[PDB]
Amino acid sequence: SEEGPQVKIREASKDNVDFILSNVDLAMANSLRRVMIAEIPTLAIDSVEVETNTTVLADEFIAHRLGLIPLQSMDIEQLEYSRDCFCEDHCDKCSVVLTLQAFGESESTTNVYSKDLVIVSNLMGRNIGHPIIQDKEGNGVLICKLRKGQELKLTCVAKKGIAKEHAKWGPAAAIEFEYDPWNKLKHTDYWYEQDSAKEWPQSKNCEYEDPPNEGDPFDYKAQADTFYMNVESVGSIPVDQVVVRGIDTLQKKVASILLALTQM
Amino acid sequence: SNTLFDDIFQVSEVDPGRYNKVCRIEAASTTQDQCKLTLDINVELFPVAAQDSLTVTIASSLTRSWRPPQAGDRSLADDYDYVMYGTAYKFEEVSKDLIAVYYSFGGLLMRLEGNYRNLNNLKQENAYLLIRR
Amino acid sequence: QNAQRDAVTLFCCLLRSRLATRRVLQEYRLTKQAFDWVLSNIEAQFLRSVVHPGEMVGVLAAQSIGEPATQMTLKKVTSGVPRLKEILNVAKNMKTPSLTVY
Amino acid sequence: YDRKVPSPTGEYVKEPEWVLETDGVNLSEVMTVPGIDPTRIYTNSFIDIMEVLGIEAGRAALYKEVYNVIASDGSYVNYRHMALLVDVMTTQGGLTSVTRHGFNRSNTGALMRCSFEETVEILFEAGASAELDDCRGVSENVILGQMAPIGTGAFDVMID
Amino acid sequence: ASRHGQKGTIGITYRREDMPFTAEGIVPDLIINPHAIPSRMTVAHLIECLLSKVAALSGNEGDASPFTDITVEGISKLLREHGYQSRGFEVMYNGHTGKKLMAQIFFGPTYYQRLRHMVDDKIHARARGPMQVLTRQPVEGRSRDGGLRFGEMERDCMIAHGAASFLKERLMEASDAFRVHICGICGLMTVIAKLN
Amino acid sequence: LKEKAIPKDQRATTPYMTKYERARILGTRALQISMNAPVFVDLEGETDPLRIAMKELAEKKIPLVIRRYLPDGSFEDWSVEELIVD
Amino acid sequence: TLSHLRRTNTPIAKPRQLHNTHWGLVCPAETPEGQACGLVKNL
Amino acid sequence: RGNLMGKRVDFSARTVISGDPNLELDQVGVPKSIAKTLTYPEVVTPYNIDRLTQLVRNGPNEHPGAKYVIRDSGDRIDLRYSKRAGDIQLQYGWKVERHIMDNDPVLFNRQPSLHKMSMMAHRVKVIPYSTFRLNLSVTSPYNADFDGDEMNLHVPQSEETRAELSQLCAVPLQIVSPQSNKPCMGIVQDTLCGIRKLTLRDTFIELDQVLNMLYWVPDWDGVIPTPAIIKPKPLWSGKQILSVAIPNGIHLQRFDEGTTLLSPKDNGMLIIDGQIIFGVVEKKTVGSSNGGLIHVVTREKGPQVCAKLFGNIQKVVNFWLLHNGFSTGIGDTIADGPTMREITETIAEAKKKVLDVTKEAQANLLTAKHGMTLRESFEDNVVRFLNEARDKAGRLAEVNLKDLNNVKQMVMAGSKGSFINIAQMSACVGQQSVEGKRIAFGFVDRTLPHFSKDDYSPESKGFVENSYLRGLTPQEFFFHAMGGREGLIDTAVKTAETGYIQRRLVKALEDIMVHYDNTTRNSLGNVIQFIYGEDGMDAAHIEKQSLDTIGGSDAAFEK
Amino acid sequence: MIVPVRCFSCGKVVGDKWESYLNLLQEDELDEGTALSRLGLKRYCCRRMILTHVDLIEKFLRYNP
Amino acid sequence: FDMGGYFIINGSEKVLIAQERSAGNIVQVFKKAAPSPISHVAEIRSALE
Amino acid sequence: MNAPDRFELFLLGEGESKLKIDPDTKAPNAVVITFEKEDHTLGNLIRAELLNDRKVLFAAYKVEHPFFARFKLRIQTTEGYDPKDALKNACNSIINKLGALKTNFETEWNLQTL
Amino acid sequence: EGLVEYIDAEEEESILIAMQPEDLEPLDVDPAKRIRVSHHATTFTHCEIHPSMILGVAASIIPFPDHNQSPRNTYQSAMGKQAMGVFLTNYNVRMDTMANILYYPQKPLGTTRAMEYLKFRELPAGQNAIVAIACYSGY
RNA sequence: AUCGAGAGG
Ligand SMILES: Nc1ncnc2c1ncn2[C@@H]1O[C@H](COP(=O)(O)CP(=O)(O)OP(=O)(O)O)[C@@H](O)[C@H]1O
Ligand SMILES: [Mg+2]
Ligand SMILES: [Zn+2]
Ligand SMILES: [Zn+2]
Ligand SMILES: [Zn+2]
Repeated sequence: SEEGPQVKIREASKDNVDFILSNVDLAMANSLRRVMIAEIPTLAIDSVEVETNTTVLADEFIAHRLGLIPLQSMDIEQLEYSRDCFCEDHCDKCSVVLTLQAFGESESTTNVYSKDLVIVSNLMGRNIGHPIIQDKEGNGVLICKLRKGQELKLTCVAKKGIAKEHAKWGPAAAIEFEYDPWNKLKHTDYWYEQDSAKEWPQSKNCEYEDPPNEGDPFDYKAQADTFYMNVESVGSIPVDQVVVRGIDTLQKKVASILLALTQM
Repeated sequence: SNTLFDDIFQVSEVDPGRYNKVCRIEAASTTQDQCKLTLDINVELFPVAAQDSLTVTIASSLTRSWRPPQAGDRSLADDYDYVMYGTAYKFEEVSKDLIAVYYSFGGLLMRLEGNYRNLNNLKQENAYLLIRR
Repeated sequence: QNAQRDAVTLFCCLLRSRLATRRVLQEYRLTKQAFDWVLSNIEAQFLRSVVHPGEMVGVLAAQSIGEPATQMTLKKVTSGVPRLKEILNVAKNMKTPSLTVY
Repeated sequence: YDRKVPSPTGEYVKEPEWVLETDGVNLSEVMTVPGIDPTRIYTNSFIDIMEVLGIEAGRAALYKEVYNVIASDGSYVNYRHMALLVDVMTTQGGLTSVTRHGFNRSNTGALMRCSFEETVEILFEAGASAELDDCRGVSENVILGQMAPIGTGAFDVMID
Repeated sequence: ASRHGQKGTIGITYRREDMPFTAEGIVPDLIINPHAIPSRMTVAHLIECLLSKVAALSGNEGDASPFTDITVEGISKLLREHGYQSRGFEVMYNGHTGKKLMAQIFFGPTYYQRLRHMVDDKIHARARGPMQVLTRQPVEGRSRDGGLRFGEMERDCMIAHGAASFLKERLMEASDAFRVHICGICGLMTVIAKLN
Repeated sequence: LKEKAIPKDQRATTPYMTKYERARILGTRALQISMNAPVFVDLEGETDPLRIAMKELAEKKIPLVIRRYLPDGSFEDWSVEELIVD
Repeated sequence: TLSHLRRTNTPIAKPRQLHNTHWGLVCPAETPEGQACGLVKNL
Repeated sequence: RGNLMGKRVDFSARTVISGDPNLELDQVGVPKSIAKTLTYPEVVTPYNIDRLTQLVRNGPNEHPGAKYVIRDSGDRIDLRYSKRAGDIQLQYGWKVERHIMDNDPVLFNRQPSLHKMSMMAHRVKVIPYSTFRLNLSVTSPYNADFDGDEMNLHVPQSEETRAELSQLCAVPLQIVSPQSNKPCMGIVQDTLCGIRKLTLRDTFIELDQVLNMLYWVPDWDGVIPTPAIIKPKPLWSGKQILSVAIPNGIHLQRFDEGTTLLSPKDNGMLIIDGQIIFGVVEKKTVGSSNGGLIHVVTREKGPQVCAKLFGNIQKVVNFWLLHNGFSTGIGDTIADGPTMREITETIAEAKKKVLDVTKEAQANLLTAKHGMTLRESFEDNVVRFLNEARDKAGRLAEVNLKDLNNVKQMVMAGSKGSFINIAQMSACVGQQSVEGKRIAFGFVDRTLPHFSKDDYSPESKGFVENSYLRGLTPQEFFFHAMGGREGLIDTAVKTAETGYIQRRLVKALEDIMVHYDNTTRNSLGNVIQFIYGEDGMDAAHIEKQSLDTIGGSDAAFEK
Repeated sequence: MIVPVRCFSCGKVVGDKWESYLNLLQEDELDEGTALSRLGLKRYCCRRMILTHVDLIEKFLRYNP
Repeated sequence: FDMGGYFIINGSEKVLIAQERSAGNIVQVFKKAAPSPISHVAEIRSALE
Repeated sequence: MNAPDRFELFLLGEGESKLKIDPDTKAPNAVVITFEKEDHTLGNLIRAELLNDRKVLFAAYKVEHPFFARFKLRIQTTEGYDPKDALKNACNSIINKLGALKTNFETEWNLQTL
Repeated sequence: EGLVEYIDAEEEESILIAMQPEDLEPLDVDPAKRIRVSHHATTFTHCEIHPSMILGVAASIIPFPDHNQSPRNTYQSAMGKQAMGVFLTNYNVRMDTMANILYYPQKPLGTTRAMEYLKFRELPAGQNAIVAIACYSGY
């Protein structure tokens, strides 16, 4: 297709994507996964006011719990950072307000799942704030447990942020990364007990590259060209957009330098 | 700024002295029975087989920052397939009308022993090395 | 002046031995300009090496013995800190007296 | 014992010799014995050597033992430091030890003496004999918070 | 600390993207220096990473009870059954660059204990604060926002340097300086003081 | 008791300035410099009183003399400009 | 909490060293280090 | 002893310490809240006042600020709450108690203070965390470890006082130590482990790594070195780029027991004028040693270049080690199966020796050695018999450890390790000792109630055949713990006894200073020595050098 | 004292899986290893978040107020 | 999970540390000091149960 | 307590320009750029793409402290080649490769059926 | 029923104890196992319940203390009394002067068999952190 | 403020 880096997708799913980068300089592959982890923005709870807390847990405990809750950030580009808006504290174009209240009416253990979050903000028709639920029963994240006679009443303001400021805005869980399966460019020196090949197992990516010939010498001038990556997303952003918005966030960082140079 | 030495050597001994990408080489000048040579060789770049014959050269040139090949516009000063740069740290007077020279190519060591090159290989930083097929 | 000659006697022995006439010309190959500089350096560098009046050499000495003793922690004789406690608290009742006879 | 000795050619060579290691010490009557060299006999009891061979011979005996504990651990200390300590014990004609009654009974100022041990009693007898402390010691000026004659404080500063 | 005398404070917090990573994307929660191992010979710490690594993968408990016939070889047979290198080594990549690490890293889970010593409970600073009444010196302890002890041991060290004015400064201006009057006939502090 | 000094001839103490009189000199200068005393070198933009005294010392324009007392009570005055600095 | 309840104090002839007779009765290692080590033992 | 010769002081601080590889040697990492709390009186002047008005304007809330202003009248102005904190007219002669700021002299100390090297001046470097950052290679003189240790800090209050720190007590000045006439600070434990890995002849560096490695040196002159390897690929040895940190005019000569000018094992060290010729760098070259690199640079170039030298080596080698990486696993303790079979053979071979010599003593056929009991002679043999088994098993393992073994690599560079640790970890921990002897019969004629009486076997008396890798038996564990307890008592005793010894020496020689003529005297003036050290030198400016006249034949002398 | 939301190392959310994890052990009579594998915790850093977890909250609920 | 074994004085939980003493009413023999005039001693510490 | 606010890792402070530029002393056509509020994401990609240019002589970056998010980048190029232009070609080459990557991924993703 | 006795330190001297019940019984052997000294006694009166009981409560927590140096086990036993964890379930009710509770404690992946009677799995004092041994930076 | 304990390196 287009000249430059190539992508051949091995596998894909709702929250997993497995693909092969081709004709890419290594620094781009690393710089991609760094921004893909901790600079692609996403909305998650960054403020909490607790009316009543009769639970075992402390409020700040419950507050930290709410921070790591997966909230939808598909249309997060249409939302704005609270520090950027002109509101007094938080407007409806920068903040999404959630409410949560549950009482132990049942004469048994009453849980507080993530589905019990209720949105009290004008959404303005964007796919924002809906808490992610992959739980089969639809409950989602188990936040807290309640006895009889216990209740919890709090309000959650969900703002927009970057995972560098706090890991709760993390859009992706874990990116798999292996570029040389046979170590044919000798970038790592193997630790061996009897035989390096017999102790260390074959990587799964070894099936997708050419086995070396020890009779041939070491290709000195060769460089890393083909990369094997697998991205996993928690759900706040679908997998395709995790990498894509990660690519785009990289461009926006580069252009700011290009723009700043024009200013000088 | 021309060549300081030229000869052909046949290797007598090659050993991996507790190294994996470097061997120590032991050769003597062919068509000569009083001049021999020791040198450290990066085997991974140039595999040196036993009982091989290799053309060897030394130049005074061909300070200032080393720049990359630059599209090869600057033509190489070598039709050879192996090159190194170092410094002579001492010249040894084995006997009268006999001499041996010690070279260090960034830790890779060389010992060239002979007689004839008396008016050559002065105490100077520049020491290039060539090896042909 | 004799205290001066006594205080430098060992160093001059090193000086004459290394700056011997056969050694300078056959081993060092020193030229007149080079030789005078070596003479220049030695005089100053020696004069720099002389101790400075006012230095509290005792407290330095006491500490200089103190730190290694603190590191001391572990053919049968009194050794280490117990022996050191003897030497300082001069011990009539030496735990391990011995006489080396030649 | 191993030993290096001058060979007739001049270089040193290993010249082994038999040596008698002892348990127990009475030096006065073992050096006056035939078949031994009374110029090389030695004790690890420097206090006997001080009694028999004079105080200055005990000095080198004192150093060699102090040296032995350091080098047995493998450590190195320069000669001047141990020798300073040694000569301090030796200079008073005897083996003035580093303890509350060994050295701390000198003619030094009482404030200098009262800071180590037996504090109150030193000042008592100092008030009894009415000794005049010259405040030339460091501890006297540390007590008084004055610039002690220490390096920077060893001299005065004046103008043209 | 771990359960084997492996004390140690945090020197830096690195973000996950700065942290080195395995091929499976797993990242370390914590990094210990390898030099702490040889001198202290805490081999049980080394074995704990091995057994705990197999326990998480296997979904079974790890039996580190003493005086058992539990061998590192038997564990390594299990771990290599689960695809990882038998001796706990794992290929790791640099986080800053993505270039492979020349040294394969010993990687695994290990029980670690957050110890009772936090820093902000120990931080203490003072500049001319409260003073005791009798000594006229600064009060003792950080709890009362007191002063640090410039002890005799430290006084010796300043003498070794020769810093005479500093030694006086710590001993006069830093604490309990005072002005007294003395009579020239009887050199005692019994002068009638009518200063103004 | 009085005038127990020694003239410049028959001065026996070290001509080289010890680090202990230097640090006292540099500190004593930087102290009075800190209190708006005159500066006698054309400073090259340096504003640290200690940095002044160091460069003010290299030009030897410091009107101070070192009274080096001796254990008998005698003493030798040594001018800073004649004192050596290595 | 458990370790404080199984604790032993010994006032003030080589007590601090782990004794042979301590086999099975006292923990060989659980004892506060530094000052007054070995006098204080845990069962 | 506690309120006059030592006392509480103002302008002091204390905080948990940790080390920064990207920090200079003479600096100190001071937290902001410490910098906010500590203050230095700086009298106003025409060239500082433009800085001071802004400092007062900042206020003590945020740094660089100030907390107080002292008018000429005498009354103190408090900036935390005052009506005139916003508008101030700084008259000349006024004092401003400004915040502690960057590159100021402070006294950095760690108790216990047995050293001048334990209270050294430092350059203030305000940092955004509440830990005392210090350079990684200033551990040894303080004996600081980042396992929880805390340190102290003091702040001068006058110009002369500031000078004494920078001109007498500075870290660069104490780099050479009068104690042991050698340096006290060296490259330790990562730079040391890495500089050996870096300097290997097998270690080669590609261009991209070199340019970053080259830039990391702060004093790089922009001179790209001509690569050691050319046309097949432009490569650099670790020796190549590492020599860029070494200043010109440095000359190093060292041969060690296997060393020609050719050095087939790359032993020894040859360095010519800011470039190294051959030899792996290790602790002898770059540690606190007599003929070490630090001793040379401090002597010729000076303390400043030597103080800068530390950081330049650190920043390069920490960088290369960061991207090369280093670890230590548990597979590094395992030896060959065939090696293990030889190990247990070596143990059982010494076991039969013990049994046989025991039989010799049982039949009263043992010749009594002179001066000792037959039993003492019996114990003496078996102690030596088992130590040889422990030592032979360790060297039988140390031979088996390949070059890649990371435990061996730390030993080979001398970073942290010894041969004995290898023996105990892999082959056999050895024989326990209580009070100089084997484990005694605490129980009646037996060490433990699982042995029959009058058992003098290796196991019964406290020999541990197994290794830490192999694992100790129940009895071995109690014996091993029995030996360990004495080590803890000995450690508590040695620390306690030595602290007394040090104080006694200090209070005895506290008045001894070299007077203006080199007469070593006390307060009264009693001549300890007539020349300090009998030559009048300072121990720092002193190096061990050979006098070739002493040795050698009378014939070789003549020629 | 309650099921952590996400793994500290991966960051993958794990709070939804605790209730399901327990039902797999008791209702299905499974073992712990296959339970974590059924839930999708394929990396061991995630596994030790739930396998090692001790749900102390049930003890806290027993207190009456 | 509280195991007990403590007292509650002024609301602060106090523990009695087990105290160690050499047993009473048993006979022991001690080799006394070489400079001591007596060379041996047999001690029993007598106290009623 | 003393820790900085965690937004300082990307938010430019008061008067802190994103790029500061300074000439290298004792070096021809050599300049160093003080990137602010940036980590190894930018430095490594600029440097490794600069190295692909054949008219550039030197390119390397360093984080003088992992505390602060900032790094220094120095470049040296041929005479008649301002490093600003060498920087710009690398950046534009990066964005073109990234934009080419984005389109190829979307093509392969939309092809993929799940 | 007379199947277990209470042995004093003094009564210990008159008896013979067996370490393992495999010591009362009548080549190919695993090389990796520890070297058990073959028992050389027959007059056994008692057998040890399990040698693990020589250690206290805190030393029981240490995993593989047999494979560790003796001082280290002493050090840890002092630090486990400083390790933050849930000290009691009624921590919210009591009003202790100081209390420190871990957010998400977890049982260790390597457990002594003696832990179950200390309720350590039920009341842990640390977390199974993912630990790497490496020199990444110089921190 | 006196004494007391447990802990830090
Ligand atoms: N030759 C050596 N040089 C420097 N450190 C060494 C060393 N040998 C061992 N070490 C390290 O120093 C440590 C000593 O610490 P410990 O034995 O636990 C008591 P400490 O922490 O040193 O207290 P202390 O500093 O007051 O003496 C050893 O554990 C080891 O890691
Ligand atoms: Mg420490
Ligand atoms: Zn808004
Ligand atoms: Zn009067
Ligand atoms: Zn995870």
